[PDB]
Formats: sequence, C-alpha cells, structure tokens
Amino acid sequence: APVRSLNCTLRDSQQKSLVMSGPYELKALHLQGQDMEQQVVFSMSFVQGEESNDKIPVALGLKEKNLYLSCVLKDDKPTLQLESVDPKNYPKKKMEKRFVFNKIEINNKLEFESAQFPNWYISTSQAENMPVFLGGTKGGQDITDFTMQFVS
Ligand SMILES: CC(=O)NCCc1ccc(S(N)(=O)=O)cc1
Repeated sequence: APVRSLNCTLRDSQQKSLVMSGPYELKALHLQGQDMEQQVVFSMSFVQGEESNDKIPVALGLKEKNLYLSCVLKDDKPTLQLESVDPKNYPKKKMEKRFVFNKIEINNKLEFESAQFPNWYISTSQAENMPVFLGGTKGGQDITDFTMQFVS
C-alpha cells in the first residue's frame, strides 16, 4: 500500500523552533506568537528499515514540498542537506538510506540518528539563528533532543 505519513513540527529541547534559512537550509530560533507561522511542517514518513520498540526509521520530508532532509558526505564530512526529489516518486516506503533517520524515544524526548552515519544526529546550536546540522555526538554543548507537535 502507500507509505504512511504524519504532519508535524519539531522543537529542540531548549524549545527552539525550526524555520527555512534560504532554500536548502533550516535554522533554529526561539519563536512565539504570530511568528510561529514561520515554522516548517514535516511530513514524517514511516519507512523501510531496521526497527525496535523505541527506534523507528523515518524520512523527514517537508509537507506539500518535494524536499527531504538527507545525510551525505560533503568535503569528506557527514552533513545534513535539504535535497530535492522527483515529486512523482516521493514519498515512498523504500526511501534511499541518505533520507532515513532512526527516530529514537528516550526519557520523553526524540533523537534523530542518521541511518547512513551511525551516531550522527540532527543537531542545533545553543545560539539563536544558526543552521540545523548533523553532529557526531548525542553528547556535549550542541542539542540532539527534540519534541514533536502534531499538525492537522
Ligand atoms: C495542515 C497544516 O497545518 N498545514 C500547515 C501549512 C504548512 C506550513 C509549512 C509548510 S512547509 N513544509 O513548507 O514548511 C507547509 C505547509
């Protein structure tokens, strides 16, 4: 059958919202009130991959747009990019590995590990208005934990 998807927003554990930073980047900033319309709505697809009770493979497409978060090497480093796809073929259940995140639920928070690059995580900075990026430790000063909000 089709692939199943949910509309959602994400906030980092310091409660920073995610917005577009030009066409192929997201940034994280503190948002409240009218400006909350500026947040990206993810279509989170539940995709093929290794799965356990608390580790669920997803793709983070942007709702209504043929864009996906993806993990690739850039100048020899695992990086997070927004990648365009053929809108006729996406979403699909068997998403390519660069698009897959393991959504991990620990202590009422979510982490998104790259399926492609083990122990690399969707990350934000503590500073306002900095890129969302792929970071190589769920440790340290950078933020690797999120909450999801469901959208109609
Ligand atoms: C049903 C509902 O609340 N839709 C939100 C509208 C909507 C908001 C944001 C985006 S995006 N992916 O471009 O950031 C798409 C649609």
